[PDB]
Amino acid sequence: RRASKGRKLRYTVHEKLQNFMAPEDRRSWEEHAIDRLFGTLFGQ
Amino acid sequence: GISRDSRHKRSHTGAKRAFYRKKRAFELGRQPANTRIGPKRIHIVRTRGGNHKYRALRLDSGNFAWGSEGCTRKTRIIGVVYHPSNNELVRTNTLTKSAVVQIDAAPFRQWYEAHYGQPLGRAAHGKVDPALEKQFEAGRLYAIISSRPGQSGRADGYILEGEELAFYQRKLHK
Amino acid sequence: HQKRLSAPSHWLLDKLSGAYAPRPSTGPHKLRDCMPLIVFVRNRLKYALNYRETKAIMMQRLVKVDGKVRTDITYPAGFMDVITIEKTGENFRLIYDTKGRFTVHRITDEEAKYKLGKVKRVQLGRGGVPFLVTHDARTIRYPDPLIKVNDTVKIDLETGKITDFIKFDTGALAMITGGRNMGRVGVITHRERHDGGFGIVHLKDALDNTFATRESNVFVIGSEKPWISLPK
Amino acid sequence: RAFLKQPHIFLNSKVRRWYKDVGLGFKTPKTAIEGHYIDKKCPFTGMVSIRGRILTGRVVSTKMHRTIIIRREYLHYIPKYNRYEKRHKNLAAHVSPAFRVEEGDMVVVGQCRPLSKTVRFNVLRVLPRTGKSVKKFQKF
Amino acid sequence: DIELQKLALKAILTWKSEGIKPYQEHLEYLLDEARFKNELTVLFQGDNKILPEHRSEVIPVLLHLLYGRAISRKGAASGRHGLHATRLAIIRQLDVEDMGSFLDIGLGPLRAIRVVDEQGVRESVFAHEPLPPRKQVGLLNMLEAVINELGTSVEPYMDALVNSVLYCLVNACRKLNESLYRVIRTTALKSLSRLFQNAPDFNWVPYRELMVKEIISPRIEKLPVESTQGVSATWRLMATWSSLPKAAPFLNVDKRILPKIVETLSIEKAKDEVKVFALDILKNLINLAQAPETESQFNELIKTELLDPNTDLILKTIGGVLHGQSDIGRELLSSAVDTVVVFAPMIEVSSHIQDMLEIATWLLNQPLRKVNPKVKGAILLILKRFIELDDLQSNQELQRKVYSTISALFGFFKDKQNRQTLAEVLDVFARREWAQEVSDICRGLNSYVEDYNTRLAAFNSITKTLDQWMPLVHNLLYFIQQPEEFGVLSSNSADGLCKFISAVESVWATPDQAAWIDVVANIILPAIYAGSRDPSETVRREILRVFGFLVSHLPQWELVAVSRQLQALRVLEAANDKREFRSKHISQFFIPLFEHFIFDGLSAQATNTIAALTLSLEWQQYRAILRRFISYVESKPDWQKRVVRLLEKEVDALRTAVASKK
RNA sequence: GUAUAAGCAAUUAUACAGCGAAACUGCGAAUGGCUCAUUAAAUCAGUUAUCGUUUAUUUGAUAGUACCUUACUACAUGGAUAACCGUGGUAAUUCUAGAGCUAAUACAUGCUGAAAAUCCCGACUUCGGAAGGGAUGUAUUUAUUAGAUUAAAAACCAAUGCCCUUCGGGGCGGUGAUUCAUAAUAACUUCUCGAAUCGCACGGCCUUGGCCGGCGAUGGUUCAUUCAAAUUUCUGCCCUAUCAACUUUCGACGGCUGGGUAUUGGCCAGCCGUGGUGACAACGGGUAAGGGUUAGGGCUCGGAGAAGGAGCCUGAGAAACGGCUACUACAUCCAAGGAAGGGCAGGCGCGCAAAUUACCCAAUCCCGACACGGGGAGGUAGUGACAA
Repeated sequence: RRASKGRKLRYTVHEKLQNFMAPEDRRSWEEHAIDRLFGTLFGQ
Repeated sequence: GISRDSRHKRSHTGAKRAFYRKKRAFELGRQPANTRIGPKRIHIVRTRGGNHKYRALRLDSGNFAWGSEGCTRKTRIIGVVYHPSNNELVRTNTLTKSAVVQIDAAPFRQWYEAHYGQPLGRAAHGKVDPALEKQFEAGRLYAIISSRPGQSGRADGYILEGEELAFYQRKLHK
Repeated sequence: HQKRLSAPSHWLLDKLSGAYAPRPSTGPHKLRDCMPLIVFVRNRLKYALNYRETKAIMMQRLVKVDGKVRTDITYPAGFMDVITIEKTGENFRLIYDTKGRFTVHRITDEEAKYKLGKVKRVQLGRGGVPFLVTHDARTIRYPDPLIKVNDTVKIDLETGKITDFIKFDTGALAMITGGRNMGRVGVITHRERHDGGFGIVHLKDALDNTFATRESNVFVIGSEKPWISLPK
Repeated sequence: RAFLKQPHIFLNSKVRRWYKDVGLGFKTPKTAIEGHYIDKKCPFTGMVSIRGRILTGRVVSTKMHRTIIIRREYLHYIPKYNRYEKRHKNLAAHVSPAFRVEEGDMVVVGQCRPLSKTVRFNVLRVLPRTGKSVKKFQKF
Repeated sequence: DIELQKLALKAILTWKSEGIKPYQEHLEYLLDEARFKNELTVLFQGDNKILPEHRSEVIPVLLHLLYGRAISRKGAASGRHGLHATRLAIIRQLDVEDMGSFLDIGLGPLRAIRVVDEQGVRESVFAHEPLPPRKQVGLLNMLEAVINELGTSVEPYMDALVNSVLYCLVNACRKLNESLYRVIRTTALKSLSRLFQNAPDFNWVPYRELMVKEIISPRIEKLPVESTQGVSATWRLMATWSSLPKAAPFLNVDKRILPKIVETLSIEKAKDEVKVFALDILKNLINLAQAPETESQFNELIKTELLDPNTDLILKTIGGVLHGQSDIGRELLSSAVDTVVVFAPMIEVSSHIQDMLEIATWLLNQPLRKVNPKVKGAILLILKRFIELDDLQSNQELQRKVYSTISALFGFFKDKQNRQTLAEVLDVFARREWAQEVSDICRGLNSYVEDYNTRLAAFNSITKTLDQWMPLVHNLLYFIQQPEEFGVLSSNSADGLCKFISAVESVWATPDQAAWIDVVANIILPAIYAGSRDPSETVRREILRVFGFLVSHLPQWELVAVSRQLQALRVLEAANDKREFRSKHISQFFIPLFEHFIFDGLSAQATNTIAALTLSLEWQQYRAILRRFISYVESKPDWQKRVVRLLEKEVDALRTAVASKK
């Protein structure tokens, strides 16, 4: 194949790259406003 | 991290060998230098035997040879137009070897009108290819870089002319 | 700092020079093809006894090699380098023998005044001038225009001027300086080109023994004309 | 890609083609002389020079860009059998577009500076025969 | 002085001005002695160019600083890269109005000088020196660089430049302390030459005595003896003078200049380069003398004053050159024959055309080693333009000699235009004179050179008298040697040669016998051998036909189908053994024929005939033959068995030969 | 090479002179050696190449490069620091602060006595020596040209000839190869070198004011040579098919283009092509990791780490473990603010056991400004009923 050197996304788990950071949820909004805004974007 | 040894690649028969040794000093290959356009920035690197080689990182001027008539001049460099290796390099305006780039034409036109006499770009020995004449009328020629800016510290090369000139016009249009 | 046994067996040391042996310093002659000055003084000539004695003798301007005073102890003097000692007024020259060992010869000033050196190569130096490289690492500027590779030159040793030359020739007598038949004085009778590396010559003696030595090891001494006094 | 060129011959002049002989009793072919093909690893067009060992062999896989694979057969003496045994060796050599490649022919190659991990030789003179496939065995 | 420069620039920046304000970094970086070239090339052709608004406010201080950096001797290294490349760089990057203000700065006292007045010379100016010669050397080198970088933009600055350089040149020649004035004179003439071919449109007429004082006084009485070595700057000035149209009539002012030029050409101990240089001066003179209206504004004088009173000396000297020494370089030869080509239509009457025609036929019978065939074509054009003067009726022995040459050139040339010019020189040959006979030759060669239907008509018409015949013989054997278009030209030329040899055997009166017999020998027999070595098989067939005609019609002359081929070869064996042969006949006709027969039982019959003929021939020819055969062995690996069978048979013949001669 | 030590030791013409601590400058420490998970033709050994690269030291030669508008000029070159003297801080040793000096072979610039200098040509010539004509280094990098008798090479080659004669005769740079070596022009470099150095003798011309004058030491551009180092070509491992498929899973095989490397190279980045290896034994597995010197035995030669990862520094040669930098794991001093640091050898290892904590670089050998300084190889010595 033409693609060995990273050219295709090898969906393979990485050992050292496994558990770096825990998700810290930092969002000041109660998510109802945000997805109601995603509804009421330009399109509606 | 960077080295030139061939231990890590596979065998000629397609085998993998451990061959575990340490990276010594004579397989050292230094980090690349994206020579870009700017004021003159050159870092000196001493190498084996105490030789000096000049890694040029930011370059403005180089010299170019219009040796068809037998002249060469130090001119500025506007910006790369095409490069055979990497379109990312063409984007990031890098100067390497064999790099076609538009250069300023003013010293060449000065030398032409001084030597032969007729104005150009505004007898029978002073004759120009018409594509080169169009380059002169625009005032920004197509030249090539053939000096290694990384391992020589200078952007020098010959002007494009004739068959290579038209080939590179067609390549630019591609 | 090699051992006495691992030292080359053609500059001789007896069974009492200790387990060690000097290594030659860097100089004109090669490492394997060298005789150092201390070994020439105190092991072959025995004009001294000890390293300190040889140090003192070489420190005062008393030993002259190839017309120039040599200071340091282990200056290499490999092959056909005249060694003038003025307090004895003798001149010694280094040849080989039939077995392949260093042999010292005594000479007076008339034959001691000149050297015979094999030409390594010839090129054009800086400025567009031809220069000539001997095997003694001597460079002669402005040579005779006929002296090619593997020629031999009689050298003045006082002005370094090219006094004479001898040509590589089939039908000439030679001396061997390498190979398994090293040190067998005889006549060149045949040359074989073998274009592609390692040309050979076929060299017989004066007494009907043929053998194959390579041109690099061949060292032209003279057609008959033994310009240096070989030992009788 | 860029425009290919011999390194220092001035083309666009308003007023040639350089090719050197390797020597060793070889003759440059006419396609190398006049054929406008250009390549850096050709000993008659590029700057590669040939020196050292000169070898022969028979091509097996010509299906490659200007590089052939050569089966080197020889007779291996094993002491346990006190007998000669056939052993094939797989080389490579940079093939010039000057010659007419034939599969199964007899080709003379020459040692050069290392052009690739495997490519260490240049072809000099092919000899056209009727060599067959893998099933043919012969010392060469 | 760089420290005084730094303090001066600090003072100018103390003059706080909005004009100098955006450029102070460029000024200090131009002034810092480690940033000069980079600061220059960032000043000019950079992003921050000089704005044209306050350009009149910044340019004077910048130009004085540029003069300081171009005058500095401290930091400069040696060589041209030492300070000469610096001056060239500054002047190349400068501009022309800036150059005018700069040369105002450069010419200190000599800015307002007048070298020429309403009268001719200003001796009151020249007998007073305002400058030391060191500053004059600097000024003059500076101005040479200025002119060399300026080119055609010199036009608004002539009224200062010519005054400066002429004052320097005339003070130098009056000083003719020697080294300074010498280098002054040489670089002065160099700048003058560049100035001349830069500015043609200037009026140079208001001073003539200046060129007089520069040229005639010190040199002309010695000029060949001096210029025997190489070209000079005076020679360059005269060359560009002859190149320019309006500058050429300055050579009339002293009338001995062109005589002494061809006297340099007369001295045969020159390095040949001054010879071809004076020759190119004459080239430009003649091209000017032929040129249209733009040069016919001066042609009538240069016809009537420069070339006319010296054509005799020109041709006498060129003859002394072409008959003085046995060694002439090919460049000098081609260039001399080119000058006489261009001089030919420029003269109408002279005195030495006898000598000219003799030298023409001399250089035409010169061998091909000394003279190239292109050069022989040039002498042919010379012959056409030089024969038409009324001279040939006197001294007929010269005239039968030159006609022998033109005939000889008919089988030599290869080029159609050369053969057209041959037919033309034959045309004017007939126009000069015998006349109707040579006009018959004119129409013959005209319909020879004209295409293929006309050529075959020519062959048949002449198929339907010695000097009539000889050129037809020459072009006839040339059209033998032409192999084939359809082969018809070869066959018709063969038929014509049979007709000629029939005329030959027809006429047998004893002085006609002698003349025609020497002619047919010395032109036909070597042509037979050359066509024998010719590998064209149609040529060999027709040469066998004409050789059969020769041997069958001649025989009183003292020197004379596989199955049928082999039978005829056996007949030839029997002819050998009944009569051995003539040795030259063997060695130069028969051997190459069966050599061709081999390399194209035929081979066995061929080598048997070669065996018998190697018996028949002479040993010295045999020695060369055997060396050629072993050379065939070494060089031709195509027929190993064939050549070695030839070797076996020929040395068996040698063994029988020594056995018989025992 | 640098001495004004406020250091000694003196005088018979007084800058210095003999010895000379400290200090600056130059060299040196790519090993002598220690430990331990191992390396199964990749190392290694023969055998080649470097026309693909580097090299301090070695020895040999070596460099013609002026003038060129400063001129109403310039003509014994600059500035810093150390050692030193004095003022201190802290618990903390050059951990060091402030102040006052002075030298260089340390760091650095460097037109000038002059109307010439130096190369090439050389006509005329009394070997006369020359009238007068052209021209102004090196290193880097690029471009171009030459790198060699003509290219209308239609030459030379058939000298098989031509001409005389007595007919006997006579006359007519290197390589196997390279764009190699080398030379020349255009410019280019924030680019070098082209001796502002030291010791010793001291002689010729006599403008008695100097002008010339030798031997060395140190230094410097190029090219050799040496010592090396780097890759690199054909052959050669022990055993096994309960190892027949392997590689493309760090590109696997090409070619082109560049980057970096001292240089070649999928060594790496783009672009496209389709491979390459294998029953002649690939690949895997096992770990038990010799060559040459030929009567013989003897003799000689033969990966990873310095508490742990990671990065950097000097130098001709190191990824030195010598240093530093941050993280981690330890440990020490303290006035609790802070500071420096990491190895080997010996004894016990039951409560009961057993070969020196020896001497010198004396010889061989090594490293230095260097005859003199310094060497953990080397020899000398002591113990022994294990034997013999």
